[PDB]
Amino acid sequence: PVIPLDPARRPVIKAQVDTQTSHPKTIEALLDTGADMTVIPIALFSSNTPLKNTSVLGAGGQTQDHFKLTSLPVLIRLPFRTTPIVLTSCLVDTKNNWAIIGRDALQQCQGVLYLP
Amino acid sequence: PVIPLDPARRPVIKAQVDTQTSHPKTIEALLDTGADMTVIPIALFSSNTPLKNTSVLGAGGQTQDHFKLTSLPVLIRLPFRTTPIVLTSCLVDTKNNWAIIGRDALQQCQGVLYLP
Ligand SMILES: C[C@@H](NC(=O)[C@H]1N(C(=O)[C@@H](O)[C@H](Cc2ccccc2)NC(=O)[C@@H](NC(=O)[C@@H](N)c2ccccc2)C(C)(C)C)CSC1(C)C)C(C)(C)C
Repeated sequence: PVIPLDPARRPVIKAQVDTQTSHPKTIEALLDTGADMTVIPIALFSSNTPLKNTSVLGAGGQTQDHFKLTSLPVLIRLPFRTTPIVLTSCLVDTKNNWAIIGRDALQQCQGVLYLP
Repeated sequence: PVIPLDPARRPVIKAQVDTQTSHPKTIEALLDTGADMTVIPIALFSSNTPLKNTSVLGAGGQTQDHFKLTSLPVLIRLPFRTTPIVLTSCLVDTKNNWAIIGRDALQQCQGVLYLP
């Protein structure tokens, strides 16, 4: 669909995420064209699960430990397209539990920004 | 225009930003559906001008001192549309120079995300 843009209202989507380490789960994710890589909560993963360390730059400054990287690809299912996004690797937010669809995912479902 | 989304190419636009505190300047800015509010680098303001302290939460955590809020509206002209975006207030990057066009601005362009 066409998603209008409003400063008062985060553009969100219901995404079903399969981390491949426990059953798939629905999350509300922020559609974010300024994110290089998708971010998913640690709450999706299991207490076991190897995850790599990774340095991440945001508006809040630089961080060594808030975000980790996935060991295995993450499958994402959007409500419309029957065919999953498969991200080879993506970020895992261990501090807050943010959910951010980034351009890695948006490219794979051929998302565009349209400015009239 | 139609701006494709690709994790290796940040989506940018040349924007002419009038702080109303010195000569307008054209800068390169990121198009960012994840940003509530536009960010303009402090370099586009006079050393004289009053700015308001603000706290900002972003991927890197919380920051009291890195961003300031403007005192005068900011006028932004995009290369295609003749009428300026007018933002009552927007964020100022007091450090590392970020130029981020957020949903405040994108709403005024009739900006949208399309996902087929
Ligand atoms: C209140 C701020 N809001 C936000 O920052 C919102 N976000 C956004 O607006 C995002 O599009 C953010 C834009 C950004 C990138 C680099 C420095 C500064 C800002 N992108 C990132 O933080 C992403 N970081 C990156 O993509 C990183 N590789 C990068 C380094 C240098 C220049 C561009 C990108 C990611 C950690 C989410 C993957 C993600 S978190 C958020 C609260 C939803 C503000 C200051 C941008 C309005």
